[PDB]
Amino acid sequence: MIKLKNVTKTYKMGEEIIYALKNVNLNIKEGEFVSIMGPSGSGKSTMLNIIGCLDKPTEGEVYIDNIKTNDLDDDELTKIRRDKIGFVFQQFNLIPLLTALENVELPLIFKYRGAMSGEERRKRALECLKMAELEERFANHKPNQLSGGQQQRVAIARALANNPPIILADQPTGALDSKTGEKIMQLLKKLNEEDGKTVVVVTHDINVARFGERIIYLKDGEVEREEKLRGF
Amino acid sequence: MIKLKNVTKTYKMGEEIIYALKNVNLNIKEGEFVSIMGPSGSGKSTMLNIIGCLDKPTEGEVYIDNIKTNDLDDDELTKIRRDKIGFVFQQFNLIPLLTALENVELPLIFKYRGAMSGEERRKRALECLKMAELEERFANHKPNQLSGGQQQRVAIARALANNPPIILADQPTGALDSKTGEKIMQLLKKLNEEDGKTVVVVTHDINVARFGERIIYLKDGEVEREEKLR
Ligand SMILES: Nc1ncnc2c1ncn2[C@@H]1O[C@H](COP(=O)(O)OP(=O)(O)OP(=O)(O)O)[C@@H](O)[C@H]1O
Ligand SMILES: Nc1ncnc2c1ncn2[C@@H]1O[C@H](COP(=O)(O)OP(=O)(O)OP(=O)(O)O)[C@@H](O)[C@H]1O
Ligand code: NA
Ligand code: NA
Repeated sequence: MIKLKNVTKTYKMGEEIIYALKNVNLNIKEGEFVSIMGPSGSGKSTMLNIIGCLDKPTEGEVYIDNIKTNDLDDDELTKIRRDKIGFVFQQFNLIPLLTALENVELPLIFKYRGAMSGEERRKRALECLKMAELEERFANHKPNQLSGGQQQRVAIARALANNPPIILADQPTGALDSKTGEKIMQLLKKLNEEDGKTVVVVTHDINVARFGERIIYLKDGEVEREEKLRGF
Repeated sequence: MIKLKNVTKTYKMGEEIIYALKNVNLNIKEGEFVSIMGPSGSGKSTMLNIIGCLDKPTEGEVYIDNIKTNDLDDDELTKIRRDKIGFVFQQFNLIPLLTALENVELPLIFKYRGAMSGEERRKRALECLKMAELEERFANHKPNQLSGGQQQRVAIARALANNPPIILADQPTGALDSKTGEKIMQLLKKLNEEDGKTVVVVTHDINVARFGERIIYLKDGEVEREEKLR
């Protein structure tokens, strides 16, 4: 479902060439729940961004659902992202002037081909907010009228909106108390197991990582090692 | 050192009233290390913002270093924040066009004690980035050229810059791996014990909270309970 083939991501800082990722190889099967851990700065978000078609590798190849994405243009990558990917940003990236509900309705409307009635919109968006454990009374608040954890739940609800087959979550529980985070992880488990969604979670929380069937550890831009939490 | 007296913070949403904090009472002594925990939305940041003079209570009173902040004008409040408090934001709030180093230096330029030379300012700023465990090689990166955890460390270094007596950290380890977070907590322990700094940390991580002398738990805008540790 997701394949990174000899992926390198570099940045040129002055006269020095920096490696965010260096020759990484990764294959994630359809319906797999994979966790990604590693030191601050090890390359986790760069990896998730590349998998999410939000960034292109400097070298190497990327395949999402068998399609080589690394040579597609801006327009084309957008269609793939919208159809196949639900992305939970670490920084949330909510639109300031839209309410929590409107923020969730965005990717629903961008993906959906026809004309969706306001009633199906509100309804579906609400389902997403409920799955993301955010109380209905907060649906009307703008991002700046919400707490960090409430904002994180809006970010999670938005990733679910387009019912994408792939869910990429960058530290989805970072701003949540352990009880709320646990419900979020149970949601991801349910979508993965019952719905066959491919789930990839970047996290600094071992308890969160343990919901995966594999934990990939990065170190200095490279896959240092892997952990199989299931037999093979 | 910090006192919240019957503090309420309300928001008017339409015709509805929302109590971010409702009649909270809090007394933090000088040199105390206190942790604040509670469910998402319980009122932790509102509390820290009020203590940090970044927001005013709707009702109740606030005292910092024995000074009542309630009716101080904006310049008086800016003055208190600058001398008394080092604030680590949850969202970081770094200036996009300034490098990591420049972001840390900014507070030094507007510290109304005396006047630091350009060399002294830079040197103090590097010391702060080092205490915050950020490698020297990242000092020239702008916020957008840094990872989430690297940005968090710049935010922490900036809070340390004016060597304030009070440090307010809003989930200071949220974007850090446990190893780096542990060093940050060891730094706060060091500044608290060796330097007598008053430290208040809001966190969702119990391991982080356990560095405090006590842990204050919020629930629905109210202090639910307190738990002494040592
Ligand atoms: N401008 C506002 N208008 C309305 N409600 C607000 C506003 N700012 C904050 N709130 C509300 O006050 C309470 C929240 O915030 P605080 O920001 O104090 O939460 P926290 O306790 O810090 O939680 P989190 O762990 O989710 O960051 C929330 O329930 C939130 O919805
Ligand atoms: N635009 C950029 N220019 C230069 N270096 C960059 C840029 N974006 C990211 N990096 C670097 O690539 C590596 C980082 O990021 P990533 O953002 O992939 O880290 P992470 O592994 O997700 O870490 P964190 O836990 O801190 O979030 C870091 O060392 C970082 O400084
Ligand atoms: Na990151
Ligand atoms: Na908060």
